[PDB]
Amino acid sequence: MKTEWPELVGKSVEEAKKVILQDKPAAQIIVLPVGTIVTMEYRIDRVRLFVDRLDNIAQVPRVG
Amino acid sequence: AQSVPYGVSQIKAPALHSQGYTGSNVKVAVIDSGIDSSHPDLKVAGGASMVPSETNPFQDNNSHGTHVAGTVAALNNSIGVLGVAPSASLYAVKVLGADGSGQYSWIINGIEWAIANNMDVINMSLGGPSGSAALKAAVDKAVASGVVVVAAAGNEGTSGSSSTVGYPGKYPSVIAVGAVDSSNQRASFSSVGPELDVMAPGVSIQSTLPGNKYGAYNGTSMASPHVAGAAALILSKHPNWTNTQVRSSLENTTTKLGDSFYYGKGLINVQAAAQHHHHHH
Ligand SMILES: [Ca+2]
Ligand code: NA
Repeated sequence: MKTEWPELVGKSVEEAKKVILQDKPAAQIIVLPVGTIVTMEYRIDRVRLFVDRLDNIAQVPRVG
Repeated sequence: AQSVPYGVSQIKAPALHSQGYTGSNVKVAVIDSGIDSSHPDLKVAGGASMVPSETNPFQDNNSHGTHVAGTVAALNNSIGVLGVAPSASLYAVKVLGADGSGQYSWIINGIEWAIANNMDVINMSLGGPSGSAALKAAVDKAVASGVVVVAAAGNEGTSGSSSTVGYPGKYPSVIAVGAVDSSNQRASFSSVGPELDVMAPGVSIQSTLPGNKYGAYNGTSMASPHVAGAAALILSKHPNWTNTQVRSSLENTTTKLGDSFYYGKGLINVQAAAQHHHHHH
């Protein structure tokens, strides 16, 4: 079971969403700016994507 | 009928309740997504919002702050759940929007509000992978001012020999809390590192949710408020103990679990913490 996507860092947010949904079709994807503070609950269905100001992935996406 | 979530029992909160101590007159800021003050199993004493587009701290459009608040302080009555410190004075310090995120400056503004309003305990079930000098200064200032500051360790799991504790938990002035389940096993997502201080229940934790609901959540977010609530119990039994002393009492009386890289000092035990003489069980 793929739960992290280090290969997506530096890709566009669009490509990241597409790839994650191929691997985990039921994923609840939320996009947030990198360098924000977020809640620390663990949701096995969620994948947060942290983007830079260019909308590229700036942190390894993972489930949680 | 009220139910006592397993985690409240597991940290030995009922021993304090039977001695007569429930966190009365202790002010605890839940620095989070707000708290639904309409919930019949919560009593919110005050608060403020630092989120520019969501100005009501008593409306929780995410659910997370309400769940965290119920673990700290869900009321002792014939409904719902029971909080660790069910008489605590609970403050909704909203620094996260509906989407679960906040800017560093919003969190800092919430910490400053807590200091200016004489909060005894801050719980931050929140984090990010990087610090900032301004964030470190805000938490250090709160601790210098006498506030017990508790935060989730993070849900980054392991990464070989590297620390994965996030900020503000990773700052020395903040008590970073990892998650165990009802068998005292570390949750696989629980962050690790020499900055991990203590553990508390963080798997399938039943608490209050907005619109008069209840539900089981998972996370170091769920573990942190057991420790913030335990700090309030301790202060209600020892109202002159400093934050230094409350923090040491919790660290010095844990039930040791595994290696400290994965478990810190072990599971908190608020019964033992609230005695005068401290040792591990
Ligand atoms: Ca109740
Ligand atoms: Na710390």
